[PDB]
Amino acid sequence: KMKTHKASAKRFRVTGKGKIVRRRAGKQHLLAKKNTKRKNRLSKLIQVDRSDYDNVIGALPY
Amino acid sequence: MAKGKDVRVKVILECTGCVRKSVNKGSRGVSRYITQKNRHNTPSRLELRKFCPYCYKHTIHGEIK
Amino acid sequence: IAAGQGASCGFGMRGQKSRSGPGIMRGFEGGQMPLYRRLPKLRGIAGGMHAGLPKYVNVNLTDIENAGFQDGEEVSLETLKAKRVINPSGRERKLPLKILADGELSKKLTIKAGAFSTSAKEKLEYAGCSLIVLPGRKKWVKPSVAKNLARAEE
Amino acid sequence: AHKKGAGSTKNGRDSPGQRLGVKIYGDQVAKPGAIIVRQRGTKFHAGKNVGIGKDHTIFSLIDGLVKFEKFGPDRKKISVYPREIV
RNA sequence: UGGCCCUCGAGUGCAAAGGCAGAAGGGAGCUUGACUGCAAGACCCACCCGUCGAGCAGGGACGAAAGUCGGCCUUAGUGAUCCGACGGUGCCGAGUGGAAGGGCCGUCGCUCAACGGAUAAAAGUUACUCUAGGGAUAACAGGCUGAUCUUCCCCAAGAG
RNA sequence: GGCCAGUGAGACGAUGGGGGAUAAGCUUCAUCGUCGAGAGGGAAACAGCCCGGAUCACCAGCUAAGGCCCCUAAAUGACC
RNA sequence: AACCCAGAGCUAGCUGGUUCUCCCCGAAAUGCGUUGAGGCGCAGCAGUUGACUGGACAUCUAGGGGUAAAGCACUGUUUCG
RNA sequence: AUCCCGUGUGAAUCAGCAAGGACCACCUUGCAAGGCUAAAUACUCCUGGGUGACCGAUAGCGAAGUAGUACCGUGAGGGA
RNA sequence: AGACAACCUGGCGAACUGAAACAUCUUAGUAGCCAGAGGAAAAGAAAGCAAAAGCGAUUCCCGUAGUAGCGGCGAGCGAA
Repeated sequence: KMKTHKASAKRFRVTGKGKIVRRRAGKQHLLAKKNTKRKNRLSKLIQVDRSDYDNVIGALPY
Repeated sequence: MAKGKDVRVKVILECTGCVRKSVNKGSRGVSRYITQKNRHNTPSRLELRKFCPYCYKHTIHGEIK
Repeated sequence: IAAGQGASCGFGMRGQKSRSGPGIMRGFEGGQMPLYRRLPKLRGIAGGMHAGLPKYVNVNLTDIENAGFQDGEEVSLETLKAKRVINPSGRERKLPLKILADGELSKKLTIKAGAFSTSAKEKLEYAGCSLIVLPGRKKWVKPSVAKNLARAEE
Repeated sequence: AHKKGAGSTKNGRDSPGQRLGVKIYGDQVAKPGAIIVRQRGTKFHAGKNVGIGKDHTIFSLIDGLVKFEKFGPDRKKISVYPREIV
């Protein structure tokens, strides 16, 4: 029963093992002109270290 | 346009395939998937290059006459 | 039991404030979590599926039809289930659907209310329905549904 | 905006420029050395563009990745102790 | 122009280091992978992020062929988030069937440089000053140090 | 890998280099050790130098550094 | 630009103080960013818990980067003849 | 969107109209422009009984003994 | 008229502070000022909601989600 961080929930999505699979960056419409075979290597990876504070935020939202 | 610190603009155009679509965008100020950049000032006009779009492979491409 | 709080007296004489000088008052989250950590958001922001989805998983894990009112001993799955039910009370979603899982299958069976997939067609064919993949050579038109399950109306 | 006036250069740098793995080792298909990026492909360690004498490794692992100018490019295949059973 | 000595001491788009004449040097014809979808195995960062990469799938160009090319010798030529324009995609679209909108694929707008960028948008004084702290941040001064300054001394052309 | 931290203006000596006159326990980096979060013995008195790095008692011995005329224990010991 | 009361026990990454006892181990004052550098976040360093012939000193074999030194054909300087 | 409005105007009116978080068609439901209506629900000066691992006159309400008096300020007010 | 203790309806209406800056926002439509009535007020049997299954006065309590949605979609607030 605590104010769950929304702007954070609309970003990350707890996979299953409690990992925070955060999509790549600079991918959203790119906005960085051409990237040549770069925008293709952009999918969804996992965060490390800092992830020990990004998951605690949305502890309730799971 | 005259180059310099005043009013510049990246001369970036597109190259849509003949009577086709995909691998290219069509709007007011948008660039294709390959994002081509012409010279404008330098003797150019009428660009085209056979590229491989979505539907089938290899076509014509090159919009803006 | 009591790590040593209750006050601050004892050994080493604690002084709180991390013994340096940050935020003596709790709540002062140094360095907001949003900025510097708010990477490009796209995967999350969506349109939100209309389906209420009161349960991440399907109706259950293949437990329909069982001695008792936990399934209505008629294989229907509506909202009168106890042992295994979509919700403690039931009736609050849309489409049922289910797959295989743990459990010694089911002696009696008469699957209904949609549902399909080999998961509940080849394993739950001992009674009620069975696995039937409508071929694509019979009709000249595109394949008719990926998997068609008999006895399940619509 | 862009600044101008009496002043010297600035800003430090770091490629970096080191060497991954070395002679006689299970050099996997990673990238040994690589003092400079854009290093072409090489199905072995290296051994060229330097004093007389070619280098060789005891074990290989399907292609690799070494510099284009120094150490390389690609020529003969080297792999002591044939990686085969029986 | 011709002959001889013709040896990174030339030429590489632009700074510089390294490298290069098996040439990316230079010229010409054909062309235009300045390819789509992926990609074992790794480098570089706290993280974000950045870089390289054989091979595979769907189609082409050059050469007889092997075979190369996923940009430009390499390293900079740049900048996320959010709000939005527009195309495609029957994904969704809260009575239904559509639609608006949203989602997804693709691209565009910000000397946002104080450029990991707090605003869409914001310059100064305060000898009227006030408050929270410290000499880890100055002024007088002690101390360390002390080129300069003061004093003395060495060799010594000369003035006398 | 997981739970709770603390700390980001440190100083000094030896050694290898930028700043200053290779002037400063001055300042800015790398490395080792100490202080800083460990006394004590010695340099008269000087935390950072040297030896050695303290569970405790003990009118118990032998040593390190540094010394051995007296003052605070210990050679005005031998030979040139 | 007040007096008194009330929200304001406001705010105060500022400063000061912070009250029993024993045992074991043991820090740092650095990097990357920050209108950020007497603030902190992540990482490095510390403690606890649960899995791993995982590591360290030394010898030998097996390479490269190339300081000191030296040299100084080349690049940038250099006196006598 | 809808509901309540300042201002300028202002249709239909029950084989008619509104609502269904743009709009439109269909379907369904409901039809306000005037008003009343117990109980469940809130709090307390004060009354009676009782309870409390609440405190005990530097405690607790400022006031458990004729103090929010005696005193301070013009006063509000502050306040043993 | 009680110069009315709280609760309740209505009119008007901040800042400090939070947003580690601050004019949006949030923080408070709280505090505070004023008017009226009851001991309950307010609201209340529904041009509702849902839906083509049906429920069906208002209010209150526990859930449904502190999800969805809204927002320099930042802080923060927060449905049905």
